[PDB]
This record gives sequence, structure tokens and C-alpha cells, in this order.
Amino acid sequence: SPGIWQLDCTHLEGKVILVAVHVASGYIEAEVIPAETGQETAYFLLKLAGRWPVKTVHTDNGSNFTSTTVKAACDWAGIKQEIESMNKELKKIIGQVRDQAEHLKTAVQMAVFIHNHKRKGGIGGYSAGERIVDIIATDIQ
Amino acid sequence: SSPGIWQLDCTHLEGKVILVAVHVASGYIEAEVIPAETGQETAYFLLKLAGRWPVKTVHTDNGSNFTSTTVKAACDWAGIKQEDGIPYIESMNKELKKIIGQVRDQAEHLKTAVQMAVFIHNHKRKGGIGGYSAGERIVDIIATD
Amino acid sequence: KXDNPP
Repeated sequence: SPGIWQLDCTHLEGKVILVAVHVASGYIEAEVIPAETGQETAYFLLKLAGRWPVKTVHTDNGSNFTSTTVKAACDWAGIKQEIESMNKELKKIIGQVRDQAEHLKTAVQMAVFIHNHKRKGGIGGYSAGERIVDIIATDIQ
Repeated sequence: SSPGIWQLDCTHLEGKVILVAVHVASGYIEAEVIPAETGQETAYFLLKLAGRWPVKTVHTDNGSNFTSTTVKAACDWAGIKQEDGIPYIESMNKELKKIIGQVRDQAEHLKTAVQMAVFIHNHKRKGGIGGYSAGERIVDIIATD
Repeated sequence: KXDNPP
């Protein structure tokens, strides 16, 4: 489906990173938050859904995903609740450019940038950023 | 209008600052409440935006947040052409505060009302029921294959 | 630099 996402927690330098992966493309978004709360999760999912056509999210099974605020956000947005391949990859990237920034926040969004715009394969390749919009543009037919 | 061009505008409500990025060709928006219009918050906003879309050009209101070296360095890192004072989206602000009015009572905090409003803006059928929503138009314009 | 110069 153009509409299936996986949402994941990652922990480094004491702060929490929330990572959404569009399964069919490998496209990511990430937001750095103080703690893994119901408030932040819901808020994150609302931003996500205002941007992309989110139908189903796959989540670890933490209490942050099961608060009533998350369910009201998911009910309002029409979202249904239910690879580490692009998660170890995010970690790797943060560490290659981490030195380039003071705040963890900023290197996270640099790493999301680099991941989404990196061409995979040779001439003929696509980036994750292109795969997502292509998949969804195709599906809009 | 070209696919890589965005307008950035601030708007103020309840004493908070909303940064808005409008995809010119499509009318697609995204937005965040930030504490104040500083360099750091703007830079951070742009960097998130550019990580998700293929952002070539930004038109700004040339406010002091955009003239800071933090933003300039953000735009150079992302290869974004920054075009201060270049106009084109002011209705976009009146529209967004309108939609924020309609959902405001369903949210405890303004910031949640802003995202709900973004969602509603981006999913609305423009021009009857044979039409396309801003979120549909952007992916259509940006799609390379 | 990248958020606080150099």
C-alpha cells in the first residue's frame, strides 16, 4: 500500500528519536523529543498524516502508542493502528555527520536529509524521496 | 511556477509564532509553532522541510530570522537558493487561521490545532468533486517517474 | 557552524 508506515523509537545521547519509515520506499521522517510520551507521538502522527496519505501505522507496542490522545489523533486522522534496515542506517548516518552539528536535533535532520536524497544504485537509481512521491503519484491513478 | 519553489511566511496567533511553508505550484502547506522567529528555529524548520521535499528555492519575507548566518548556513548546506524580499500566500494565512478557528476547540494546545488545520488544508478537494487536493497536486508535480 | 558557528 502507498499508505503503510512503521513508527519506531530510537535512543541516543539521552534524548528520544521518533522515526517513521514509509515501508514501500524507505523514506524517513524523524523528530527529536525529550521523552517518548502520548502527547508527542500523537502530535508526530498528526504532522505525518497532514503531509502523506497515512492509512496504517505499525508500531512497537509501547504505552505512548496506546494513550487516549494517540487514539483520538488516529481516529481523527483516519489512521489504523496495528525494517530496522532503515533504522541502523539512520544511526550510522547521524554518526558520520554528528561532528558537523552541536545539537543532536540538527544532525538528526541532516541525516534524514542525506538518507532521503541519496540515490540508490547507479545511473537509473532513485532516492527514497523520489520513490515515495512516485509510488503515491502512481497510486493517484 | 517550478516544482522546487517554496514561500515562507510567519503568522502570529495567541502570542505564538507559526512558520508556514507553502509549495507555490500546488498550494500544499506545512507549518509549526515555534517559540519565536529566531535563526535557529527557522534553520531547523528549513532543514526538516528540505529533508522531505526537493527544495530548490525559498522566497521569504526577508525578516531578521532569514538574514541570520544560521539560516544562510542552513540553506547553503541544503543547496537551497534563498531569495529574500521576493514576493508571490498572504491569503494562505487568513485561510489557515480560519481553519484553525474551526478545529481549535478539539485540541488542548494550539500547536495541535495548527496540525489539524494543515491536514484539513492539504486534503480539501479544490474545485468541485472532480478535483485534486493540494497534497495530491504536490506529489503529482514533484514526481520524476 | 551547522546550528551555532563554526
